[PDB]
Amino acid sequence: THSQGYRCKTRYCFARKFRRHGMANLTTYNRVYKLGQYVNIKVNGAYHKGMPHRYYNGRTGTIFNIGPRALGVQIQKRVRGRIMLKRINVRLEHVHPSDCRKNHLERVAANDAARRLAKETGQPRQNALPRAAHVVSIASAIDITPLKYD
Amino acid sequence: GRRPARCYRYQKNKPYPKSRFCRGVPDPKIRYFDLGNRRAKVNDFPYCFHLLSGEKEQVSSEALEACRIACNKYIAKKAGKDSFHLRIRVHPFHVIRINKMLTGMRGAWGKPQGTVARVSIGQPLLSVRCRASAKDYVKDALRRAKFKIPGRQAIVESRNWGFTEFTKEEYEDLRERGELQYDGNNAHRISRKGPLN
Amino acid sequence: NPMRRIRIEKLVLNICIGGEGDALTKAAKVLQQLTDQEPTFSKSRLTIRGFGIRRGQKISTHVTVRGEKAREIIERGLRVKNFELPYSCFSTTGNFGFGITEHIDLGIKYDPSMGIYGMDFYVVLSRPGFRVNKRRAQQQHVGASHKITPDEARAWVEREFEVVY
Amino acid sequence: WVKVQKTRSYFKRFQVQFRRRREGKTDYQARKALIIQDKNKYATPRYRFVVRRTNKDIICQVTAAELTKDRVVCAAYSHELPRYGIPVGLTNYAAAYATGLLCGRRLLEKLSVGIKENALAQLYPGLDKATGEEYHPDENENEEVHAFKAFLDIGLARASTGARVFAAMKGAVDAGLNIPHSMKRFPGYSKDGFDSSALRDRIMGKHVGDYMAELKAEDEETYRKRFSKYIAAKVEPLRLEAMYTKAHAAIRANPQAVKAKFEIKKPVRQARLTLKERKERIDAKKLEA
Amino acid sequence: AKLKNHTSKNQNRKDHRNGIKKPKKSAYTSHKGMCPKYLRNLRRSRANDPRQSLR
RNA sequence: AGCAGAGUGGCGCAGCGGAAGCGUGCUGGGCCCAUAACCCAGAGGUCGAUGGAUCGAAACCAUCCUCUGCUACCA
RNA sequence: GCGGCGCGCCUGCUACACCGGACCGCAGGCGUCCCACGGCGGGCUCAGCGAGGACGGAGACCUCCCGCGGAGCAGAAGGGC
RNA sequence: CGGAACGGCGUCGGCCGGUCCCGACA
RNA sequence: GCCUGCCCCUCGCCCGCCCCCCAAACUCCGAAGGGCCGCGCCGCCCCGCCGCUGGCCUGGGCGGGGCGGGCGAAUGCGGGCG
RNA sequence: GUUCGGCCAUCCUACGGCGGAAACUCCUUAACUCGUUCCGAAUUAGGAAGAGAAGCGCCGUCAGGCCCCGCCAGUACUGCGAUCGGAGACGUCGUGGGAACACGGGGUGCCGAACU
Repeated sequence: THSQGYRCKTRYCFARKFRRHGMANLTTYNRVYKLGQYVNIKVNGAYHKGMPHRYYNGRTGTIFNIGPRALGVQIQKRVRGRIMLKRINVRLEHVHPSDCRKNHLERVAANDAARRLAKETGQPRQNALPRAAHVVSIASAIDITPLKYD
Repeated sequence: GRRPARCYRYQKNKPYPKSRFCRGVPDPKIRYFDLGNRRAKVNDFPYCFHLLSGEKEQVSSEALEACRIACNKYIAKKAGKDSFHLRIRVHPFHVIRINKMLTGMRGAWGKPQGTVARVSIGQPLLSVRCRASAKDYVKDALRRAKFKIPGRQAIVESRNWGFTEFTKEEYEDLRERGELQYDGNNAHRISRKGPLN
Repeated sequence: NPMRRIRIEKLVLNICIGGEGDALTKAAKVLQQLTDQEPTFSKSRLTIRGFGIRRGQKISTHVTVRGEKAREIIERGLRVKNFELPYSCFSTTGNFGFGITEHIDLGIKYDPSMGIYGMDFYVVLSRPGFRVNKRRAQQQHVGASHKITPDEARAWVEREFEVVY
Repeated sequence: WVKVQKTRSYFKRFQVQFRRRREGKTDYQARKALIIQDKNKYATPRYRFVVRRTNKDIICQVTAAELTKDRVVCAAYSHELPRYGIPVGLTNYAAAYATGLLCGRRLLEKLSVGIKENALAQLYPGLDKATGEEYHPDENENEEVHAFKAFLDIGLARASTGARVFAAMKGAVDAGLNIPHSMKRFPGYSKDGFDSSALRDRIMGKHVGDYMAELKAEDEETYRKRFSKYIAAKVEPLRLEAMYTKAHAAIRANPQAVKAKFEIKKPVRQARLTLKERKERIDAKKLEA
Repeated sequence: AKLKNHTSKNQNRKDHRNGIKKPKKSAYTSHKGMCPKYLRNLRRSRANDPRQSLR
């Protein structure tokens, strides 16, 4: 790589997809961001001012500070032996709030709902676990066989 | 001329067609990829014969020219020129390059010296459509072509009528239904989508 | 329908003098004298040695006259052409154009120092309902049912300017 | 013959522009700038002032733009002005300044709907007279409650000197809603020394009054055709100025919203064809031909 | 006379010997780089009632 | 070969945007009994092909064509 | 040695979908040019296809239509609009 | 019993066909 | 076939519909495989501060109590720091 | 139905039909305010003589485009092992992932604030 400029090998990542070419929905600007929210970083080619680098595209981080115009996000880059927390300042047009732990947040409400149900009444993540028994009707049996090469 | 062609045979370098970047390519030898009755009709020539690659080699354009002439001459003598339509289905786009023998490996990017065509297995390198007169002659005519192409190749009678995708049984069935149509050398299954008049 | 009426939208008189400098200025006055409206010059998009042209050279002068002032000028000009036009002259969109040689025949004094000035009269036609393709809001194009047709225009001119085809 | 520019390809690549922009009603670049709030402000609402003029009615609404929709706090239209005195010229320059008085006083009253001590409306009466005095509602000490800050929307209308939309904003500022502005695009600003009288004249339509005289001198017949409702209703050239001072006054006293009745005259709603109806139609043109 | 130009063989293994060392906890909660309005407010806001460390 | 120059009236050469000139050749009109010199004239060049560019390119720059100008030796 | 300059930089690629990846590997640029080719606001739509208009055609300019950008954005290339 | 494009009536094992009590001019 | 021609037949163009093959520096789409983040202390209910914010009885941060509930992927292992 | 929105073609484009009380537009005029390389064309001011012709709304296209789902196909490709064969090119086998175009069928915007 004789050429390693800031925007290098960003022919495909930075570019918009098929018809998305255009301004950003005003939702990008309207969304309210809280300190410590887990936010993904996804660069948009149109807004050249304030773009996250090609490494930072795809990554998911936390917002260190909410500033006027630019969100500041802290993302971990594994440089050789150590992982380093790099704080960067991204424009609001290239960050997208990330569900991320929406699963955990959904589950804690669900666990609390079950705990609540246990107080109200309730008298009496498993990875797969065995199929158990079961009995299947074999009368619809299609005997299949290999087919000759032709 | 030069290079016994063993050097340029099994597919090795990434495809290098003559775009803006690759220039200076000397003109490919094979130019006539359509021969005989290119102006024929779909119903005629219902027997189709194909030469099919059994290797992943790169058959040279000069080699492709020889195979075209060997097949065209034999069918023409044995049966009428208008009893077959010959299609060289591989086109010689890939460009082969030579490090001139006249320094050495320092600066070895090669000037282009040739044009070659990459043929995967199951690709019909050559195909022919013949009327019953040459239904016999074409099979051995294509063997006399097979030798010029390197590697092992098989002569297989297509069970599809002519060059049409449909099988001979289907082409007659679509024709008898009237669903069939003519596009000069080809037919279409239904043509039933679009605004009704 | 009263709202399906045809009206003339505008008439443009264009004089391409051809790199003569003051002559295009005299023709700026000519268009002003015949229309009581200031002219606008033009600049070259392409520069050509054969045509005596350089990029930005002033070659044309054109005023767009819209209204009774314009309608009168079309008919003064057509009298020069003897109220007769080609059937082909009508454009597909629904506008026509003719050209006159000599500003004098229109009914303008030929002071002879001012040059005889050939002009070209193009007449765009509109209908009530056409402020949909020039408005900043809702600029949606006019529907084909309302749009003028070459055939409609030929008859409207027959039922008005009374010209032979 | 002629190639078809609209290929099945041109159609595939086409990105429809945003719904509102494809209709033409919203300038997205401008409103993106207007809805911008520093992220430090977080979820505090930013209030926009919208003034769009229709063919016969100047429409004003104060709105805040949420993530899922737009939420108008309160709105006033020129249709309401006959209730407060003016039945003709519903789109005139004087109606605009008056609609914005309704727009500003309807809101100042609703913000003060529950305060009951020193309220939003109670703190800021606004200019009792109608005048171009460069009135600014936030130049005062304020503190605790301060003037609601809205931002004027000219929409797709050019910000012309003397524009009707501009009168509406002066009407809102005169009520007391602090809409930031400079008195340069209002009539009578001649570099330094704003002519308050020219704005006072326009907001108390005297310009229409002079035109009424021009027609009453040149040709009475045109003046019946060009001023039919003005002749039909008893709106004299002289009386309109008295009417305007009452119209401004009526608004200040009770500006609350009263709803006219709504009859939903929904249309025929011809139904879409069924697949069998669609297939029979194919059959008819298979039968005829 | 021509030495190898570049290799990354056995670079990832070398890093993994004591690799994936997370960047401390001070960095995670550090006030470095934050808005000089957020922090200036925080320091004054903190100096009230139980949080105040004023003498 | 690499690397560096050169392509223009028929010929030999000039030519920096924007002029394509000279000398001769050539085709006339005289001057001489004629032919030369001589005088009065005219016409001469896709500025080597393919491009590109400023927005008009011998020129500016590549790519080819076509020639020319000089070049490890030594184990 | 000579010829080069991956001897400071950049775009597309080899690079094998995070990032990283070598070569006197490829196809190429830079060392400048702009008080406007700058900032900002307002207004506008471009290249064209077809069609029409004294001179007027392979092109002069004026009009229409339909125009997802086929224009333009100093200069390499990729983006972006 | 390094090796190929190719040949082979060496010897086994398949496949696609047919002719064959009508016996594969009689 | 025609003062000549505009009296026209056949091909090249243009345009449509097919069709043979393709592209490191083409892309409608688009895998494998990888990268980044999460997987425990949640809610309710008040209170204190702030020059930071704002029409406000506003947000938001940083704290103090109470009232609730807990341990809520598999497997293996003590980690961290100079 | 209007104004403002949200996501941004199931919403688009082209061609028919059908409509309006109100609404929207079209429309009518330039005394002014402003406004056009010239032109009230746009635009700005002032209106109400007209109007469904248009825009717009609802329906129609063996309509294109678009979205959905089938089929393509366990195919192409590739992850992981193989003393798997093969002279190689490549291809198999166990253990895992799985396209795409075509082609077939169906559809063809909905969501909130203020209003009336």
